Amino acid sequence: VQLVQSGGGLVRPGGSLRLSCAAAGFTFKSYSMNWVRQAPGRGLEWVSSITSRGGSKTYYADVVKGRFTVSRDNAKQSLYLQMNSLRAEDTAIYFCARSRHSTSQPSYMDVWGRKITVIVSSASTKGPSVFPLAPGTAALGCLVKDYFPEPVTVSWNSGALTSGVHTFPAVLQSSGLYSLSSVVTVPSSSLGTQTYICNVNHKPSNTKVDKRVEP
Amino acid sequence: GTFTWTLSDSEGNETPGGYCLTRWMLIEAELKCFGNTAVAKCNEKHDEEFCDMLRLFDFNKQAIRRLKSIQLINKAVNALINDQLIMKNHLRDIMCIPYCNYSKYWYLNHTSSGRTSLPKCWLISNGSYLNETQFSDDIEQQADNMITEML
Amino acid sequence: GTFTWTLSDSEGNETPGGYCLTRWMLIEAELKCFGNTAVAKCNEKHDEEFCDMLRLFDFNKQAIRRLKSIQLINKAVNALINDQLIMKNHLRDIMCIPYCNYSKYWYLNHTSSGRTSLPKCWLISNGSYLNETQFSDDIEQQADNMITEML
Amino acid sequence: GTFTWTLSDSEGNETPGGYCLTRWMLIEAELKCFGNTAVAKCNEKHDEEFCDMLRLFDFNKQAIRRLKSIQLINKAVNALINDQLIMKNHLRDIMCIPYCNYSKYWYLNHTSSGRTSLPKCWLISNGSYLNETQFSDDIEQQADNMITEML
Amino acid sequence: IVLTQSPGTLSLSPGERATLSCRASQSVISYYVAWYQHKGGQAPRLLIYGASSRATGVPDRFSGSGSGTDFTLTISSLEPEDFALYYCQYYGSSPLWAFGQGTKVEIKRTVAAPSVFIFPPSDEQLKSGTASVVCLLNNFYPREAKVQWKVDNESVTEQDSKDSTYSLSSTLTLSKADYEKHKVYACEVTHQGLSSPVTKSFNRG
Amino acid sequence: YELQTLELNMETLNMTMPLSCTKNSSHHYIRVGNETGLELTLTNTSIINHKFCNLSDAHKKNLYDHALMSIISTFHLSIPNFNQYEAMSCDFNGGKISVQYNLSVANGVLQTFMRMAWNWDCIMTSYQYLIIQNTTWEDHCQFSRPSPIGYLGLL
Amino acid sequence: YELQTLELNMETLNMTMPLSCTKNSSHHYIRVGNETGLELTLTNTSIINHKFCNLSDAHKKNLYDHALMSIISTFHLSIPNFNQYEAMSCDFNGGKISVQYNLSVANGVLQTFMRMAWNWDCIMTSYQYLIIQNTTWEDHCQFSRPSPIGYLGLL
Ligand SMILES: *[C@@H]1O[C@H](CO)[C@@H](O[C@@H]2O[C@H](CO)[C@@H](O)[C@H](O)[C@H]2NC(C)=O)[C@H](O)[C@H]1NC(C)=O
Ligand SMILES: *[C@@H]1O[C@H](CO)[C@@H](O[C@@H]2O[C@H](CO)[C@@H](O)[C@H](O)[C@H]2NC(C)=O)[C@H](O)[C@H]1NC(C)=O
Ligand SMILES: *[C@@H]1O[C@H](CO)[C@@H](O[C@@H]2O[C@H](CO)[C@@H](O)[C@H](O)[C@H]2NC(C)=O)[C@H](O)[C@H]1NC(C)=O
Ligand SMILES: *[C@@H]1O[C@H](CO)[C@@H](O)[C@H](O)[C@H]1NC(C)=O
Ligand SMILES: *[C@@H]1O[C@H](CO)[C@@H](O)[C@H](O)[C@H]1NC(C)=O
Ligand SMILES: *[C@@H]1O[C@H](CO)[C@@H](O)[C@H](O)[C@H]1NC(C)=O
Ligand SMILES: *[C@@H]1O[C@H](CO)[C@@H](O)[C@H](O)[C@H]1NC(C)=O
Ligand SMILES: *[C@@H]1O[C@H](CO)[C@@H](O)[C@H](O)[C@H]1NC(C)=O
Ligand SMILES: *[C@@H]1O[C@H](CO)[C@@H](O)[C@H](O)[C@H]1NC(C)=O
Ligand SMILES: *[C@@H]1O[C@H](CO)[C@@H](O)[C@H](O)[C@H]1NC(C)=O
Ligand SMILES: *[C@@H]1O[C@H](CO)[C@@H](O)[C@H](O)[C@H]1NC(C)=O
Ligand SMILES: *[C@@H]1O[C@H](CO)[C@@H](O)[C@H](O)[C@H]1NC(C)=O
Ligand SMILES: *[C@@H]1O[C@H](CO)[C@@H](O)[C@H](O)[C@H]1NC(C)=O
Ligand SMILES: *[C@@H]1O[C@H](CO)[C@@H](O)[C@H](O)[C@H]1NC(C)=O
Ligand SMILES: *[C@@H]1O[C@H](CO)[C@@H](O)[C@H](O)[C@H]1NC(C)=O
Ligand SMILES: *[C@@H]1O[C@H](CO)[C@@H](O)[C@H](O)[C@H]1NC(C)=O
Ligand SMILES: *[C@@H]1O[C@H](CO)[C@@H](O)[C@H](O)[C@H]1NC(C)=O
Repeated sequence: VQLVQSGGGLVRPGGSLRLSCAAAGFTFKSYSMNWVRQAPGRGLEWVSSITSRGGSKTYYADVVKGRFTVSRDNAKQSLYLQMNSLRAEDTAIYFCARSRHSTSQPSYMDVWGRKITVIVSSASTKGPSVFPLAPGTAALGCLVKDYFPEPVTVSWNSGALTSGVHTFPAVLQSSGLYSLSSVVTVPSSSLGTQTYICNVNHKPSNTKVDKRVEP
Repeated sequence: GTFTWTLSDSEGNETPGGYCLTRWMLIEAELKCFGNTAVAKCNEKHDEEFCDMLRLFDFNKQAIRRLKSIQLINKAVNALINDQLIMKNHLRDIMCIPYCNYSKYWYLNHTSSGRTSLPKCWLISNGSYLNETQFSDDIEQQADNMITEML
Repeated sequence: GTFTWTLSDSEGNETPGGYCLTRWMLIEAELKCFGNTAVAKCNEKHDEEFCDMLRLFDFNKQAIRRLKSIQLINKAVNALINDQLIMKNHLRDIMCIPYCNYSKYWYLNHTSSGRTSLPKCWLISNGSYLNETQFSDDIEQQADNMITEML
Repeated sequence: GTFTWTLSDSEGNETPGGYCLTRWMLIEAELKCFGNTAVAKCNEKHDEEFCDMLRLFDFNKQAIRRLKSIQLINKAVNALINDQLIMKNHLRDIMCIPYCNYSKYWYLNHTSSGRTSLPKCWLISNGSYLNETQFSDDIEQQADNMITEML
Repeated sequence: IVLTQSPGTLSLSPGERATLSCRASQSVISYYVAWYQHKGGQAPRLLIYGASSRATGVPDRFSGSGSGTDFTLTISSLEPEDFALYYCQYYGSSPLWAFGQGTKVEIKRTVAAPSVFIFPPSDEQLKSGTASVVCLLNNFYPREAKVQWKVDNESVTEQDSKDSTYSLSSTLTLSKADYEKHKVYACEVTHQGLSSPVTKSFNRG
Repeated sequence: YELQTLELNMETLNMTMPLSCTKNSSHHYIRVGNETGLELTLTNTSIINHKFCNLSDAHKKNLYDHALMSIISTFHLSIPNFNQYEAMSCDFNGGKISVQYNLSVANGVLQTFMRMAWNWDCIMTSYQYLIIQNTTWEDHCQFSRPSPIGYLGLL
Repeated sequence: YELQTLELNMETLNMTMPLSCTKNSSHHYIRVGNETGLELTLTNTSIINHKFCNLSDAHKKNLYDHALMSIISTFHLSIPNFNQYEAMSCDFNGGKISVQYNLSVANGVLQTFMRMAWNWDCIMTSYQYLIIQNTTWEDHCQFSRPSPIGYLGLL
């Protein structure tokens, strides 16, 4: 049995959000529910809990008490997590899971769900800028800077060379914009032979910039 | 076999049946008397433990008064209790699983009516007692039939 | 353990269930037929004296008919009866309380309907059978069940 | 005494209660799982010949894992099973009557809902099994119950 | 409860047995302890529920034991798809769900020599806004690496199945007017395989 | 509205409980553990003719398989009554197991047979000796599938 | 709908039934009546050196307290697979009470203690002797509240 749901995304600071976990394929009322998040780099964190078909006993994490409310609707069989007054530490991936808590059964979350990305940002999406990194065996790179947390695709020579290419995942910044660098290493023979062009395609604003890096 | 003893009732009871524990068989508590309806469920199920304690209390109460050694219980050990509860709890303990130590119980009371559930004993594990949350659903599942008890 | 025997049924019975006593089984009486509704409560009780007697009667019928010493009941006694009732009655007798003796019974007969009740047994106390008014409320307590039988 | 064990349940079940049976202890079948409603009836009847086998399966399942001889079942046999069923079937076979060997069982499936009922068992006599017609009324009797399950 | 794993990161190759340890502070009920597996994309799995038990769909290479404040999770044999994050979990106390910090199991190999490169800015980056220089290391092992920058004397990918050897980048950033102060800048990196430090620098121009 | 049948396999309950099956009224099979196997054979002949055996040192010599002695102990105990003369005899030299009963009284042993591998009277069989022996795995369970109730009921 | 707890006091069931309580891992207090008391302990030291002791004269003397010997009777009867060979270090001279054994077979007696006051393998405690003693009305029952079901389980 599996749980299907959707939600999350980009929200500006100070807004309000709703997480929905829908249920299908099991007797809903006879089970307890948990909401758990995973921040980038660290271990999982509690977010909320709720007990079985009473809506009576409610528990929240020690850190995040107050800004969250958790509820369950048996008529539509939905977990509703209402978030108010968003902070800058809520950027993470959420899981909605289910477990039962009795004498015979030990405690375990078995039917998990789908991870849900949630991110807070002040500015909107702004197209990045592409920088060149031309130098036995050497290496050359394409860098993109002033980049939005949404994913992009960066490619060498329209994907002709797919060997020895390393793309670095975005890392925490200071200003508030991600960035990423890609490097490809080739022996001395290949230098000056094949045309190498840095291609960046970014779905928000659909920025499709192709710069032919040449001397 | 099967337990055969019966509840002896009291004099000042508000209902024809139903036991009422006194002050001397409780710790840091007063005398409490359960409803007759709750006690009516003891003689119809073999998977309960509190009614065994009531049967032992009643047997002792009649033994002290109506008679002036210990073969009275050797001859009547079966008529009062069920040895398989002891065996089952022993097997749960030997498998490193929560079991019941026959000492303290949890019940569910109603603020106004006073109708009460049949207590089930609190569970232990290796000298350490549980928290309320660890069996939350139990606490609420009985609550459900409370609504069903209204029908 | 628990009693496990069943009912052999009859040929001319109106209803598939039910057991009809013979004339040669009673004293100064005729054959009597109990409804299936009344006898359906034997397999869901443990504190009755009539149903044990019916189990013994069934076993006697089958043993005398389908076979041709005494070890049979020496091996089947736990199956047919429940020794804890014997212990309970013996304890009530040693402590001087009115008690049953598996000799004579009482029931309620509805003349028009023909539906009867499970006969709870009479009580003796030191060579003196009880008199009717003493357990008056019981005689009417089961009467209330007939009202609930209208449903 | 009385059986006292409880069913362990499994992770990944449709409902909280209900015992799902795997494919390593069946013949010519895969894993097969029963509804919780049918499971709810084992803890209230003593003449059922099936739930004893579920109890034995669960005891072995929980003894293989959380352990590392045979005296365990010597101590737990009473808490697991009811020897009176064995004696009942033995006395019934020695009188040349069809009896249940606890080998194969029949249940009343329902095509859409899947609310399978609690199976009784196929009987046997002198090495020959029976036919569907010989217990026709039985096959129909439980059917009536499922109609009352609609209420 | 304070609940920690040990060791922080494990390095082993298939063939032998390995152990992970979970330690707490308060007294622990063994019946409410779970062990969880977290891979890259797929949702986390239920490796073990119970102090020493079995899941519905888990291989037989896993086992658990322990008591008191010690928990041992032992894997007798490995697999190409058994290298991800692990967690030990307790129910109750404070808060109700006490997840662990983290664990990671990797593969063991001999030492390798990193390939080093340095990339300074260009003349067009006056349109960038702020100057950046990239000190890049590729194909090094093990994880122990330290990077520093010197005047006048972070980003990582995941371990790859085809190679199992890491990469590292440093993006030093300086404001436009602030760059015209000095002319020589160095980046230095040290790692246990090369006891002698190797430092590389560039001259403005 | 549809009838179905399921047949349970009693082979999984291997070590938790001893099992038993039937080929023919001559010999009965007992299996314990992973492989340990006992035969209960009815035969007119005698394979051993020693005149002295006893049980105290059988458990006292203490080098035996202690998970096996239990079934023969419960067999020895479950028979209703016993003759003062020790017609039955035993021999465990060399580690082997051999328990012989001189049938040529039989009522109790025949009901024990009726129960171990499962009208009421003292009819006896034409066979004159019971031999209780070790055996290999081989195959003794083909006519009827093995079951555990042959031993649960006599405990 | 509110939750409450209650705790029974087993002290009232005083003379009808024996009671038992625990101090630590090697101490057990048994009480019957009002003043009589037994100590069940595990200890590394031997006391009685009398190798001869029979149980017939114990009940035959009739000067003993006949409401107490039954408990130790059930105690040495409930232990399983007891050889009845030797090491029975009993002593009751002068009307006193003393029972002790070697632990170096111990699996059964340790299981007996675990049942009489409250994996599964042949656990070997480091203590070498089991001491049965008379005692006075002290305050043993303080680590845990005494309960009567320890004796019910053995019976
Ligand atoms: C002894 O019992 C074991 C335990 O059930 C049997 O082994 C099982 O066999 C089935 C059928 O092949 C497998 O699905 C299980 O995985 C096995 N379990 C284990 C733990 O190995 C074994 O077959 C039995 N012995 C005999 C001779 O039948
Ligand atoms: C032995 O049992 C008796 C019977 O319960 C105990 O006497 C009772 O003690 C309580 C507690 O104060 C009183 O409320 C009762 O009135 C007493 N009943 C009597 C005197 O008949 C007695 O305390 C117990 N003694 C020991 C040492 O356990
Ligand atoms: C449990 O506590 C008792 C009493 O507190 C301990 O009894 C000790 O026994 C030794 C002889 O074996 C005496 O010398 C001591 O005076 C006793 N009292 C003590 C040590 O306080 C008993 O040893 C304790 N149990 C264990 C396992 O240590
Ligand atoms: C339940 O509550 C009522 C009112 O507070 C009280 O009178 C009664 O004693 C309680 N039940 C018990 C068992 O004490
Ligand atoms: C009950 O009464 C009817 C008619 O009055 C009679 O036929 C029937 O036999 C009676 N029942 C018994 C058990 O005798
Ligand atoms: C029943 O009544 C008679 C006289 O009416 C009386 O002697 C007898 O004692 C009464 N029964 C009992 C049990 O007392
Ligand atoms: C009952 O039948 C349905 C189909 O008619 C099937 O899906 C289901 O598995 C059956 N129940 C069992 C317990 O096998
Ligand atoms: C019980 O708790 C104690 C701590 O007092 C611990 O040392 C022990 O390992 C736990 N388990 C058992 C079986 O004693
Ligand atoms: C129970 O809850 C308390 C919080 O008051 C906590 O300290 C303890 O660790 C929990 N678990 C127990 C007592 O097993
Ligand atoms: C039973 O079969 C075995 C097969 O080994 C045979 O030796 C024996 O004689 C047979 N006995 C009877 C009575 O058929
Ligand atoms: C039992 O038989 C053996 C075998 O000869 C013999 O040595 C021994 O004395 C007999 N008695 C006892 C008590 O072992
Ligand atoms: C049965 O096992 C014993 C154990 O040593 C052995 O001596 C004997 O030869 C075995 N019987 C066989 C293999 O027929
Ligand atoms: C077995 O019993 C028969 C009785 O007919 C007897 O003739 C034979 O000698 C006995 N076998 C012995 C004692 O070994
Ligand atoms: C054993 O002897 C009896 C009569 O002496 C005979 O009927 C039976 O067939 C014999 N059994 C064998 C296996 O020869
Ligand atoms: C215990 O009681 C017996 C029986 O009278 C007595 O002989 C013995 O001295 C008593 N022991 C103590 C320590 O009082
Ligand atoms: C234990 O055995 C030794 C002989 O090795 C003996 O001296 C001692 O008295 C025995 N102790 C007990 C308590 O039986
Ligand atoms: C008893 O002796 C054993 C073995 O020498 C030892 O392990 C144990 O600690 C001793 N117990 C004491 C001294 O209380």
